[PDB]
Amino acid sequence: GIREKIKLVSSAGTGHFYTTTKNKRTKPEKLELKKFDPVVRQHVIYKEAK
Amino acid sequence: XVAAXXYXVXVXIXXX
Amino acid sequence: ITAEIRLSDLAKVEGGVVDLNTLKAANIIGIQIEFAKVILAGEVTTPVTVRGLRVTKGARAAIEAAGGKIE
Amino acid sequence: RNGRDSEAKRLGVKRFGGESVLAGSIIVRQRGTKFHAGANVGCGRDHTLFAKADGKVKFEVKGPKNRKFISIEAE
Amino acid sequence: PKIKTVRGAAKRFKKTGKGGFKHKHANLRHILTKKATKRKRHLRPKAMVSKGDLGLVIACLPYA
RNA sequence: CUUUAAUGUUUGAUGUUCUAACGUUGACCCGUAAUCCGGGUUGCGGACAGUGUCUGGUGGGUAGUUUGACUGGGGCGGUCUCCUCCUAAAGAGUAACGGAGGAGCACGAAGGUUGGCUAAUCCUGGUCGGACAUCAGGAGGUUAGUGCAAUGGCAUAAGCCAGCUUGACUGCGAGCGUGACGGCGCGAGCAGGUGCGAAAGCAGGUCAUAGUGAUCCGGUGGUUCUGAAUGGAAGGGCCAUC
RNA sequence: GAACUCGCUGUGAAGAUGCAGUGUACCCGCGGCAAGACGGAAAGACCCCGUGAACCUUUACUAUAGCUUGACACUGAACAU
RNA sequence: GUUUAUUAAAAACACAGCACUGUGCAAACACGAAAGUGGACGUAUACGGUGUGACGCCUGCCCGGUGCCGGAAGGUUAAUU
RNA sequence: UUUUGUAUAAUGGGUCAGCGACUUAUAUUCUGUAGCAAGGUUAACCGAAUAGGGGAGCCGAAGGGAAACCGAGUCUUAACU
Ligand SMILES: [Mg+2]
Ligand SMILES: [Mg+2]
Ligand SMILES: [Mg+2]
Ligand SMILES: [Mg+2]
Ligand SMILES: [Mg+2]
Ligand SMILES: [Mg+2]
Ligand SMILES: [Mg+2]
Ligand SMILES: [Mg+2]
Ligand SMILES: [Mg+2]
Ligand SMILES: [Mg+2]
Ligand SMILES: [Mg+2]
Ligand SMILES: [Mg+2]
Ligand SMILES: [Mg+2]
Ligand SMILES: [Mg+2]
Ligand SMILES: [Mg+2]
Ligand SMILES: [Mg+2]
Ligand SMILES: [Mg+2]
Ligand SMILES: [Mg+2]
Ligand SMILES: [Mg+2]
Repeated sequence: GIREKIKLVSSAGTGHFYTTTKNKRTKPEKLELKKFDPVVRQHVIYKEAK
Repeated sequence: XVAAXXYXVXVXIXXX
Repeated sequence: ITAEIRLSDLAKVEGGVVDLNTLKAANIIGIQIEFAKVILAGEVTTPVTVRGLRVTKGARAAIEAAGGKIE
Repeated sequence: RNGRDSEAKRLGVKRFGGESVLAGSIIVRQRGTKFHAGANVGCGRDHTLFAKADGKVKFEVKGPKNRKFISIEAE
Repeated sequence: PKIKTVRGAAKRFKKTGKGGFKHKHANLRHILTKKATKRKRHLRPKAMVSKGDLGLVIACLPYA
């Protein structure tokens, strides 16, 4: 256990989201990555650990 | 097991 | 309530005008059918006037080549 | 305290020397790189060797290590 | 009397032009984060019923 | 409005009193030459008690059922899914309550790429400092290391550092491997967008093989695809996910 | 089931009147005895099995009669607070 | 004294006596969708249930568990609104 | 008959005669055969009744897609070598 499932939501206004896992105890900061958004068809910033 | 536990309390068939 | 009509059926209406009512009268579709579409199946060799029916691109060419009109 | 075993993984050589293969055909499934990739042969993430062109399978030993290499001679 | 259709089967199989049956792939309802995108992408399209299973499907769907 | 006192008051509660509902298995009268029943008169209770509908608790009093399989008989004990090795007879596969061990994760870096680098152990000398901390030289040669079992691998390192980063991308996929099937696995290349590098190039997670659960029924977001007279909506479908 | 129904040693679905080898034995009654015909009688009652049955138990599960709680109805009038 | 009519007559059951507990009479309790009936034409020196079992000497410690009896402050909690 | 395996001391039959177990209805698929053929065929019903009438229907001649929809194509995708 320990690792929790989170969602990475797109910052392009689309609802597209990626799913991953995170260790909340060790890393409390929010994961922020640049990923491809298929709706707008460009690489944008994806944020959130929820 | 061959024929135990009692049969007719001893008489075999009896009746029924 | 949707049906498809072959080019072969166009000549069976008896009248030259192909409508929803005329197709029903010729026992081609059915009383409850409300929408119909003519497709490229078979061939049409007689001028016919198709009214109020969707027609495929292929069927349109065939009907017009035979001398018909799609209203 | 015993009695446990895993499922067999069907590893091994699938196409032997001289066999005509099509691009993409798996030649050998292996755990480690017992056989290494040569000309027109690729190595997968699990070290599976596969053909990148049509032709015949060729086994050879090369190098100062005399290691085994599989190549596809385009025919 | 008339044969009755197995209703559950009728919601899972659809007959094709040459007489086969198409169906949706399993393993794409939940528990999806751990699955790879490649794996999930290949499960999305519809597939045909295998030869060994056709007999069972045909029995369940007499009016297909 | 500030801030509040009454009074009236939908009502609420509690107490007291009352009689007219209702109770009487108190007395008397009549039907009636009848310890049933009914009517009448009177006393005692009295809006309680009791009964209907709804509702929480209790309920072997009664009822319907369930209570696994393997197994050198059955029970007891052990076992049931997945990974590694041996048995396994030099392709694959191959049994037993045969012999031995592990897993039900971890990681936003422990992933990508560019540049660089190379162990264990021993000997000799050297402050504290000794069997072993740290430094210098030599021998040696991977006996070391690998996030975790075992096996196969690994120097062009797959092992160890540093810079920049998000390819742990989206749509697809020639062709193969392996399963009775459900499935699972490997994959060049193509389109879009991206990182690293001067560039050729490399990148669709991690040295590889365990780290997992069908369908149903629901939940959340997106999408008019559908929308039972019509316009909407509810519900359904499709895509992502729990 | 049908019989022209001996012993022994072996063999054999593993304890033979019937198979092999061998020994013995004229044909047929009557009175007696029970060693064998795995003798007769009852589709083993022990044991296991069947996703069999019935009764019984309980803090197994799900119900439920009964008992009990409140709300509303049958159900009204004063007055004080 | 009683008992497994038909393999068990006993150390089993009953018993006088003892104790606990319920019950104020339209009694508790039982049979009954109910009316009613038994208890009883009885009334706590009575009636029901449970356990023990003439008589003699006696019957110790534990109320945490489970049940029963009592308590009410608070917590939690149904229909309803 | 049942079995890996029965002269088996494994099951069943004292004997004879008579009776005694894969059927029927309606759907669906395949094969043979007959009619007609891009068509084939009617049901109830009517009827001088196995004729004739009745084409309501059903199956086939087009598929793809969850669907709107498109159509010898269509779905997938922003678009497909
Ligand atoms: Mg018609
Ligand atoms: Mg879904
Ligand atoms: Mg019971
Ligand atoms: Mg068992
Ligand atoms: Mg082998
Ligand atoms: Mg071999
Ligand atoms: Mg003898
Ligand atoms: Mg004699
Ligand atoms: Mg016998
Ligand atoms: Mg038996
Ligand atoms: Mg006596
Ligand atoms: Mg007796
Ligand atoms: Mg006796
Ligand atoms: Mg006693
Ligand atoms: Mg046997
Ligand atoms: Mg024999
Ligand atoms: Mg016999
Ligand atoms: Mg015999
Ligand atoms: Mg017999």
